[PDB]
Amino acid sequence: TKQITLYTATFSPYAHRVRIALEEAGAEYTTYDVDILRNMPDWFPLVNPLKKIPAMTFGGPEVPPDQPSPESAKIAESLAMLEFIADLFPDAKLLPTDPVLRARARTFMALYENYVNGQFRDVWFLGTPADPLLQALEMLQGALPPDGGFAAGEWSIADAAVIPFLARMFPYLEAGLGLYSKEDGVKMRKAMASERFARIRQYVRDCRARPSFANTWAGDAEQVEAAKTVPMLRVGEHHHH
Amino acid sequence: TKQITLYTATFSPYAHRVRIALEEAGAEYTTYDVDILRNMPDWFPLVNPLKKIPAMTFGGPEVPPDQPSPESAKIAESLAMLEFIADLFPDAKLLPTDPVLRARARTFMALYENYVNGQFRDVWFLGTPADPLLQALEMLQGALPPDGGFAAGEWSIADAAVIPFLARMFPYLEAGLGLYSKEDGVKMRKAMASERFARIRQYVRDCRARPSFANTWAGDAEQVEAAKTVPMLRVGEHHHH
Ligand SMILES: [Ca+2]
Repeated sequence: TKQITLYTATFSPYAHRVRIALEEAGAEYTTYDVDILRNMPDWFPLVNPLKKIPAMTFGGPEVPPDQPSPESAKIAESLAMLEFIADLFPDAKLLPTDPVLRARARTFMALYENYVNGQFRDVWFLGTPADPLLQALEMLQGALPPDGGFAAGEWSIADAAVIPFLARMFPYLEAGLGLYSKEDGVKMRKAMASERFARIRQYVRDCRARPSFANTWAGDAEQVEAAKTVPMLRVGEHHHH
Repeated sequence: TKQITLYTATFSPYAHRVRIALEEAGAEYTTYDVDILRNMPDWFPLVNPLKKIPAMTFGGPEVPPDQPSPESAKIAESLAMLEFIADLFPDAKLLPTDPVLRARARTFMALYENYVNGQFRDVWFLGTPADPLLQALEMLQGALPPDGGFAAGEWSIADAAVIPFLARMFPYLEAGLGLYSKEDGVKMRKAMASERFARIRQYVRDCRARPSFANTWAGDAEQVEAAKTVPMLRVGEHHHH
């Protein structure tokens, strides 16, 4: 019964994770867009002292999101929010019940975090070499069940953690968004279209097919336009090695 | 009834995390040291194809750890192992039951992963300036309950995740181990002894006083000697300005 408010921005893959999980939970919740990169509201540190999106408030009196209550719980960090939503809505089965399968989900989220996420960030924002990213993606692909299905078999929060980033990759590459070189843009587009990456393309289609994705995605072109407003994606700059 | 084997190494704070949680769970488990730095056994990629410590096997037939069975579950990534141990031993209450308190635990583990660990890595491996690390530690300190307790109040896996790194900081600094300069080492030692960091000192004391730490720690001098064998810590080497 207690209220959930998610502070969000369309470009943000980290906020996207949490919208997906809230959709999969069937939760009642409010979203509130925050111009975190160009015009942070003076009240925003009251909901997240770290000054990042996403931010979540939970409980307290029902108030407008730009008048946050000191009485709500302030929850930070998108992966903490995913686990919290699974904890709040156990009947939605956002994690498996089997401990080994639950560990597959947690392992997949840690493999993404520790090997892949930083490569996406370095390739896109610093234009570092794309090969290490493709290697990390091949490793992540190898953790998926071979025959189809999601990270832990049934859909879980592990798939909410990863799909925002993989789903952005394809249309960002098609639009030439990111500070990597033309040569590495071609390399990545060819790789991600190659038989080497058939399994992760099926994973992306399977995640995107779910209502939780359709209902939290502005569309490929609209997401590209949102991403173009991110300052660290300077138009017209590329790094070469 | 299903067996647990943890592949470990004394120097490793990531492996230490999991040993602490296994102690707190009251689990029956085997540990097996692997010279992952210098002499990785040919069979080790069968338990962890990422070729890192820690590695875990679960279930399957009881076999010598250097003859791993294809029938055991192979679990990778220390934080996934922590959540797995919590799932396997619910009567041990390694997480709170309340969703908001559980979220404090998950948020603290993500704050450490996303803000603090990388700063420890930069300072210790590259000798980058200490100030950003001290800043990140003050942030993490701020997430603790100011008047006392562990990250989520009661002890949880969040404290298993973080104490290996905080507990190494003090004796590594007093040994001058790491690529930072003597000037930054003095600065860090003074900062961590000052009233600014009194709360995090209390936290380190409180975690170290638990049997789970005593039983998984070789002693400060012994741990320093094991750390001197780590190639990335470059014993005898320091970068300046
Ligand atoms: Ca595989």
